[PDB]
Amino acid sequence: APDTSVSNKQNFSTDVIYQIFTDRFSDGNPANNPTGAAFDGSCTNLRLYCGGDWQGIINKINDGYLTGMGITAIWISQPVENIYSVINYSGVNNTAYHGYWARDFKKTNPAYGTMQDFKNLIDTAHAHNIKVIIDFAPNHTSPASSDDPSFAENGRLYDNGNLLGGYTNDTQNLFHHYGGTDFSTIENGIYKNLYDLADLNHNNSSVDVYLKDAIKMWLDLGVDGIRVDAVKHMPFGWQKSFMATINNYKPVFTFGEWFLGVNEISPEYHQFANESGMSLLDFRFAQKARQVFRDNTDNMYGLKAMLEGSEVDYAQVNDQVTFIDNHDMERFHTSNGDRRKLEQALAFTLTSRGVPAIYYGSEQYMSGGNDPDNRARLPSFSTTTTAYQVIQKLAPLRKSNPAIAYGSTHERWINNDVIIYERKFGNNVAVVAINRNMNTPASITGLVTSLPRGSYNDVLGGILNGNTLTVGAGGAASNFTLAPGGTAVWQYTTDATTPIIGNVGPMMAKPGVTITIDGRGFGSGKGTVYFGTTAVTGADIVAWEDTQIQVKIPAVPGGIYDIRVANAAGAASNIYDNFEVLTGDQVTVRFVINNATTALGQNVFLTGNVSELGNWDPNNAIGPMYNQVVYQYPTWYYDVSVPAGQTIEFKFLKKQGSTVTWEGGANRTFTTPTSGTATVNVNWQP
Ligand SMILES: [Ca+2]
Ligand SMILES: [Ca+2]
Repeated sequence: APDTSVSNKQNFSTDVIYQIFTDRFSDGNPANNPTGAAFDGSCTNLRLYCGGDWQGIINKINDGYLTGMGITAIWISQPVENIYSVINYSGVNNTAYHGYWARDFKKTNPAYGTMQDFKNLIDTAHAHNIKVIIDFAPNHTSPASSDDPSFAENGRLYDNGNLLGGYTNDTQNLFHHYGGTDFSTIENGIYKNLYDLADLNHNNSSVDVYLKDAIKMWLDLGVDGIRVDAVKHMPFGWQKSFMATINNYKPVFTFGEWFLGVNEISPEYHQFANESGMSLLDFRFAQKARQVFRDNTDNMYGLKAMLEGSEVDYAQVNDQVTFIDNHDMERFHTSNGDRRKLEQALAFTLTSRGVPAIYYGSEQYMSGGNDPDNRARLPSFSTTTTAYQVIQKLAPLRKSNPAIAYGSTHERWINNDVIIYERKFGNNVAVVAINRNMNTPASITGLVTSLPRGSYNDVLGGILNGNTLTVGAGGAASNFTLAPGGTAVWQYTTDATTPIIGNVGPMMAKPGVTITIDGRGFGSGKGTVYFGTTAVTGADIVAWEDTQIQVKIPAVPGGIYDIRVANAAGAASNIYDNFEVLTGDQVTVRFVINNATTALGQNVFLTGNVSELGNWDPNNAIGPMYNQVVYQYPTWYYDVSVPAGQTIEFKFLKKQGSTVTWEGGANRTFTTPTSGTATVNVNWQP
């Protein structure tokens, strides 16, 4: 199938995502509405149910509202059954309108609909070439007080109707009982409760297997992507086994939310997007975009440096989901704000690298501060606002122009308030000019592009004051003035003759799993896929066409591989690095080591004889290990995804910068479980 087909569940760079809060978009069935103190039909109390549902989203796919905007994927609230309590927090009644307070991950939330309504939503969406991404929030169930079992539903977890346990009297240890996080350390934020949410214990084999079976069920119902909630608050080693369960079963695009603030650059966040097996909501793009286009706390050089930096720091930048606002920040449009600011920032996101997401109601200029004010019911379904038209004109280009879906980004002209950049993929080009200054024209002189000669019409049709670009020989354009608030997009598309890889998905899996490689120039006759120097040809290539190849990972040792494609004529592509072949299926094992005293700046690490453990190299060792909450220093602990069903060898080591101190003695051995979890508890061997 082509890279742009709705069936391509692995990669989303050719798509535009519309993020819907199901309750707040359209009540297409009022008989499923909550009643009593849980419902506010006027949606004036933004913490109660207003009544919006899956039949409401079906109705807006059918009548052309969402397809007339060119949206090709929708991201909806978590579909699973939630607690039914109305919780009063210091006066206000609050409900699970948002889907985050789960009680059964194997059944639907009846306010949104029945399982038949969920299947009709998947079928209607796909029949209209729309992909469906759902929230999944495995870090917790719901508000709970072990001291007061009558509060809310006491964090109870059920499995397809059957009660597994509650937060009070948790003799099975399904949940963590360490108090609540103060956010001071990454460790602290993982093992203590978020606010009052009953924190799931993924080291318990029952919780582990349950969540892994729950996600597979939703995969069986045809969802196309997963947005994972609170990834900074779950063990990284457990999320790696969770991604390995998705990818080795039915790989679909998965991305998580790790909030970053303005000017926060964090190593940990990038490490997560590069090594977890999932991508991130690109808060580094969003905060810088709001600084330049909304708040004017930085200018175009900031924007340039963020685009140039992020292409390097994210190993797979075409997989990060970009946005200018969402459910966790104030709406981009303000009361006293110019609409042009929103319209430009949206045209910027739609032509930028990554996977653009548009928060519902952006096309209707909704304002509102933080939660719950940014989740009002959307006021109108007008298809004639300037913003609806911008999206309508630009969102198609992700499907037709591979330079917008996969291309590199190149700054071509810049000053404090204008950036003109080029997106380039083989021979396909898109050039975008933006003047953020609303009252001063910009004189453009000396702009060189990669567009061939011709008079390129603005794809926006002049609605944000864009102009035609005349390009002469050598990509040089005639000089022009960019209007106050001017935004124009110019484009040229043709064939590549060369193989060029734009995206690969999944990026982590065991031998035998079919991966999807997307790009242009592969040709129609089946060529060769290289993993390292290993060549895969013939029957192991499941599908070959010019924009997409599906191929089985070969039986190679586990580790990090470079992918390359050769067309049938022997021409080879660019290298798509950092693919992780796993040793096999994964299980999370908790490693606990006692009596490992260290010095300031010295920390404990784990390594061993499989790739998942860094194959005995100190620079790739797992850690630094934790030592505050579940166990305390000098006992250190860590949850590590390791291959299932086999004997591994390993040793612990101390690292103070440059210096590595290995444990003495023989190597440790452990035979891993086939499913579930296990705990290794050993003592530092001098
Ligand atoms: Ca309803
Ligand atoms: Ca947690």
